[PDB]
Amino acid sequence: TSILNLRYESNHLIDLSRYASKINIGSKVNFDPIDKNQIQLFNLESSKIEVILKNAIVYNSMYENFSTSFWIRIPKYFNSISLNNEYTIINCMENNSGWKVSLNYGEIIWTLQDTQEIKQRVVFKYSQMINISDYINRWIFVTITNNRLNNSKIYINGRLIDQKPISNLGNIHASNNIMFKLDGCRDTHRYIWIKYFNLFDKELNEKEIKDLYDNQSNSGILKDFWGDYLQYDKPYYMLNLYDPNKYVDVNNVGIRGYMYLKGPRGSVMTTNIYLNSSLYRGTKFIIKKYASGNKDNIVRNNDRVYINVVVKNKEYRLATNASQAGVEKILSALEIPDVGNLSQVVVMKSKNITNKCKMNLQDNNGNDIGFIGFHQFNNIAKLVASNWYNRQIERSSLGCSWEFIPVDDGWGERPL
Repeated sequence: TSILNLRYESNHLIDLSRYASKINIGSKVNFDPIDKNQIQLFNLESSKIEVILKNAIVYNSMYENFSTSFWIRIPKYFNSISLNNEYTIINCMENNSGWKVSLNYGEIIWTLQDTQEIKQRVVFKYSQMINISDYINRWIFVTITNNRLNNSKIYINGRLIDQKPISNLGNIHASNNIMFKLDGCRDTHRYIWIKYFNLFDKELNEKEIKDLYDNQSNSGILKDFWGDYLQYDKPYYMLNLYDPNKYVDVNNVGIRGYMYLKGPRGSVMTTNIYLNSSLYRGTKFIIKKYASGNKDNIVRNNDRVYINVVVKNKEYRLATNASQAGVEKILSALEIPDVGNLSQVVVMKSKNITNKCKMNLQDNNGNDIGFIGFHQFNNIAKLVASNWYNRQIERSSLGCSWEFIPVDDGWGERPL
């Protein structure tokens, strides 16, 4: 229903809409090999994508409503040179009329301007002085709607963020093309990841925006902390949403030892720019395939897997003896050769509807032992598998919600 539906098809970035508007790709544009719909634009003249709109959809009106949506992953701002430096990323301004998307330290901006030098801006602001952010360097769904009779609105992940009146604006005559390119950015190392760009010839309503968000989420695939597809054979630092201030560690290797959540997570910072919780802490987890019939390494919603834990640059197996006394089965890191008949098969979950990563442990008969979470024993938060979690969800809907964090250049932290 969109008038512009930019998607990487066969082996080309094209417009799937009935208009099939022309796309020109610069020589320095990078496409994520795992999913070429994810596009990286650098702060280079050559890193750009230009869309030549069909004449029928070029915006030139005082009354027609329109909306745009796309996902974006913005690297954390590292230098003061980024303070007070708004730079355009998506431009559809002809002379001095039209619309554009721009960024600045801690914000995403939408700007509209008519042919009479009258303009309005709607802004989404996010902090870099926060323990754990839902926005910094993570895939965010942006939706901007425009009703010529009243206001322009910006939504983030389906929720209304800001709205401003635009009824005072007259005729808006946008450009014949849309330029995706970093313009006016003084940070030479700056870049952005963007995907699923769409243009709509109407003001989308809350329901439509919500459905759009859910559909483009690819809910059948698990995602890492940054929002990318969760993968097999990839080391990840663990984060438990119930207590974000702790990280995973191992008391000792073996069935007589155990995995647990440990103390203060570090802190990372750059004076007056950012102050966040350290994300590269604790023993890393590596997800291993249970069945090898599927060649790709993407972890999907009901995949059975094994969880390997890295301790002193050596891999061990997450497992437990379900024969233990109580409901809460304390988890241990086992020598892979000696796992024996211990319960170790994990069913990954990304939705039941969507939810953060969940791991449901099962015994070798395929019977549920419980979602992996943690429980306090002698003042220590030990990792456990517990059917209590499953039951609690079985009745309405946590200590069993996890985030898998891989090292990413958009975060900047130095591991080890």
